[PDB]
Formats: sequence, structure tokens, C-alpha cells
Amino acid sequence: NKTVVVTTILESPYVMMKKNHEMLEGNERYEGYCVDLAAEIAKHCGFKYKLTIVGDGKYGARDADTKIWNGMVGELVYGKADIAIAPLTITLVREEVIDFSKPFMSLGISIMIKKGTPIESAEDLSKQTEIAYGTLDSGSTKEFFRRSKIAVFDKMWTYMRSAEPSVFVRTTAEGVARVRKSKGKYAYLLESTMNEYIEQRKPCDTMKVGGNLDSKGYGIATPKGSSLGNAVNLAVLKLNEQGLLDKLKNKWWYDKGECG
Amino acid sequence: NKTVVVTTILESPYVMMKKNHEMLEGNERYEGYCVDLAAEIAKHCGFKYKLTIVGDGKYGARDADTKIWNGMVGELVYGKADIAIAPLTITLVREEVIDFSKPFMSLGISIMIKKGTPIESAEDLSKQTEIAYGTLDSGSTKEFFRRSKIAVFDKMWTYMRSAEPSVFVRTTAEGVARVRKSKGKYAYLLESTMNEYIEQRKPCDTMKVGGNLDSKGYGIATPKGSSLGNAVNLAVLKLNEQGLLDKLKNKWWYDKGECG
Ligand SMILES: N[C@@H](Cn1ccc(=O)[nH]c1=O)C(=O)O
Ligand SMILES: N[C@@H](Cn1ccc(=O)[nH]c1=O)C(=O)O
Ligand SMILES: [Zn+2]
Ligand SMILES: [Zn+2]
Repeated sequence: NKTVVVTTILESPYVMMKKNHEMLEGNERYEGYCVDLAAEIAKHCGFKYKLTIVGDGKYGARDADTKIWNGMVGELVYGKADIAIAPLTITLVREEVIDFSKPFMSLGISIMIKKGTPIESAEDLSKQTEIAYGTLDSGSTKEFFRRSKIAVFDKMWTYMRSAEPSVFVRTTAEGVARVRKSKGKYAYLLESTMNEYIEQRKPCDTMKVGGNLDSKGYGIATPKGSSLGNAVNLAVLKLNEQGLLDKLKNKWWYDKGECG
Repeated sequence: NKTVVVTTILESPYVMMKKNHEMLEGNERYEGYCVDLAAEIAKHCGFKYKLTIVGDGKYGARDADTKIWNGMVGELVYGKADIAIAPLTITLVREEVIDFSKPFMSLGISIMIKKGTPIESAEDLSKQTEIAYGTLDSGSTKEFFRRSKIAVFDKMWTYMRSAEPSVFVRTTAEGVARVRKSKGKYAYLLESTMNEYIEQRKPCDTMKVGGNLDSKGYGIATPKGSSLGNAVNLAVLKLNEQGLLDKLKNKWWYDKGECG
């Protein structure tokens, strides 16, 4: 056996740098939901591993011109990593080039507003211009709007793609900061899981409104045909059935909430 | 190519017999969410099919003594059917003998009460005896309680397994009828999807209370190693991404609701 290389991404509260990480070594430098999940998966599958942060800090997309895959998906496709354990959305285009376990978390696209903003739904956003709105610049949320045939979402994409200045952000933290510093003039579309986490963090000035726009899940990914695929899938099902996944979400989202 | 044999189960609103089914033929005898889903999957995967109702009317369990699998799972394992398209829960023990697509629907175990019953949670049920409660006699809901290590659910299973008369029912319709005819002295534990459907059907005397006890999903199943597996999985992802699955749930659950 050989040490398994795990690729993941810095995204709270899935993977975060510990306070004195600069003086720590190996897997000890990180903490979070996916760090805990990686330890459980490795134990039940019988392997040793090394956590690494994706080089380009992206989730995974295919360049239309070069046909090259970037992000965590790219690291698996080109053999730079053996497995990805992160909040990676299961999608058709990705399933065609890598394998995914059954979902370890369920979620959907949602709306985040600065408290007091006069918006209650996607419909509301699409019918006005005073309040700007956008999504992560690369990922499944942006693709959802780009390819949607649904009236409201199609109208939203038409606005977002031409809006100036750009309404797209580089990271989740950037989107949250923009909502907080825009005095209610910017609303952010992001996955419900991240929205729910931020709502319980100081300065407690944001909130999730309306229902989710869709339904999907995050899965553990492996290179197509990997010998680890089968065991990892069974491990995810085992951990969910014994209540470990629910325990971990409570641990990183609510047990330590800062807003009451 | 050969006609694909689909096994499914009579469970509203997934698969139901049309009014004059006795005078109809083939796939035309049935209607419902899974009937519509089967047509879409077959079209996108390029195959012709024949719908059949599982012989023993069960979902799928393995006899501890004979080691024989029954229900829809059994039909796939022994080669009596080529694919199962029904509200079949993705579980570890089943994943070990058959293949599942990514989920086409997300759900969780829930509580159904006759309106007015003084119960608001699983905790409430576990701390009293006046109001009896049970689950489907065979399936993932019963297994959840049987194998749970969680205090409240463990206390609930201890009560249910010895309760007299039996608190377990043969079908969902039987459980609903018992709730309706017991004057509030029987509460039923069932999947949220079925609970949500019944709440919108006359005589509009039931309701779902509390949150779900767990989180899981339904998947399309095929015999392990089947050549249909890959295409069926991609088709489920395609249908979810284009909004067809959400449209179908609204069509069979809410568009025709009977309770306002
Ligand atoms: N999980 C996504 C990435 N991602 C993350 C947060 C968010 O709000 N939107 C999004 O697309 C993916 O896998 O691309
Ligand atoms: N989907 C289940 C069957 N099933 C259906 C309804 C319900 O309330 N509980 C249950 O276990 C399975 O696959 O066993
Ligand atoms: Zn463990
Ligand atoms: Zn279609």
C-alpha cells in the first residue's frame, strides 16, 4: 500500500487553517468538517493519507478552448491526487470524467442578504436593478444560471453576465464581504450549506431568504476506474447510517454558533 | 437490443392503477411519478421497456436464515428484472448486492399524526405510552430504528418491537388508515415524501410534525455490473439539472392538492 494523496480546498467550515499552522506539520495544520470526514473515511477503508490544498484554488471546470480541466477535478483527471474530499458538487459533466460516491451532504442554491434588504425571493431580484446580485465566478452555481431554461433564472443570468462592475466573486469569503460592505445594495447567490454557516457567525448581519432554487449533493471523488472508488462509496453510506454525518454538521455549524 | 423489464411497486403517487385498468393494456395500465420518470429515463438511454409490479409487493430485504433476497431487490439479484424504478432507498446492505444511480429524490423519516394529537417530536413519542406508534413492517424505516444507537430512537425501537397488538403495518395505505381511524391514539413513522403527499389528500385530517430524523435518497437500481448502470446514472443527473425532477414532484404532489 502507498499513502493516498487527498486534494481539498480552503472553504469554511469544511477546511480551515489552524491558528498556529505556520508552526505545525502535515495534516495537523488543518481543521474542519472535511478534515474530520477524511479521517473517518481513511479509517474505514484502511488507508493512510496526506491532505493537500488544491494548487489553483478552484473546484473544477473544463476550458472550452484548451479542453483542460482545472481545480480539484483537474488534479484527479491528470493523476496529481488520488481522491478529493471537499464540498464538491456532483454534476453530469464531471461524472463523465471522474467518479463520485453517493452524497455525504444535501443542499441547494440559495439567497444571502444583508439584514433589512427588501428581497424575499429570486423573483424579487429578477424584477429590479437597484440591488445588484451575483455568484461565485467559477463553479456549479454559476453554471446553473448559465444553462437554465427557466424564465426567472434565465432573466437573472442575462443581467448578471453583462452587469458592470462585475457581480461575480473569486471566493465565498469575498461574496460575504461584499454583502456586508454594500449596505444592502448587493445580494449573493450561494449554496445553502455555506449560507447556513455564515448566518451563525459574527457580526450576525446576514440571513438566508426564500427556499432553495434546486436540489443536489456533494460527493467524494476519485479518478475514473480507481480501486478506491467502491470502498469509499460504502464508507459514506455507513457513516450516514450510523449518524456520524449529522453529528459532524452540528459540530461545525451549530454547536459553536456565535449568534444566539 | 431487447425490451428492458422494469420492476416497480404500487405506492401512491409513484405508481398507481388507472381507473379502467382492467380494460387497458401494457404500460398504459399505470400512472404516477415513477411511470413518468421511467419514460424519460428510457428515452434518454435509448431503450424500450415493460413495466411490471413486483410479485411479492415488497421493497427488498435479506432473510437471515435462507439468505434469500425478496422484493424488488430480489428480482434484480436473481435476474427476474433488469432495472427497478421506484421509491427505493439507497442503503449500505443493498449497495453490496446491486447498483444504485445517484439520488433522484431526497428525503428523511418523519412523523404523521391525526390532527390534534398532542405530539410534536420523536422525543415526545418516546416519553409516553397512551399513543401507540409504528412503521412499515419491512423496509429502510424499520431497519433505521432496529439498528440505531441513538438514545431516543433506541428507546422507541425497544417499545415498538414488543408492543401489543403489533404496531407495524403491511403498506403505507394501511398505516394512514390506522392513523385516521384511531382517534389520535396511533402515530405513524414514515418517509417524508409519502407524508407530504398524504397531507394534501382528502379528508385532510393528517399532518407532518417536527423535522426529519435522518437524510437519505431514492435511487434507480440495476443488477451489479449491468451495462445499463452507467447510462441510467447520467440520465438521472441530466433530468435533475434541467429541472424535470422538480417539475414532476410538483405535478404529482401539489398541482392537484385537495386541501387548499
Ligand atoms: N460546490 C461548488 C462550488 N461552489 C461553492 C459555493 C457556492 O456558493 N457555489 C459553488 O458553485 C462546485 O463543486 O463547483
Ligand atoms: N423506501 C423504503 C420503503 N419505505 C417506504 C415508505 C416508508 O414510510 N418507509 C419505508 O421504509 C425502502 O426502500 O425500503
Ligand atoms: Zn468510525
Ligand atoms: Zn427528456
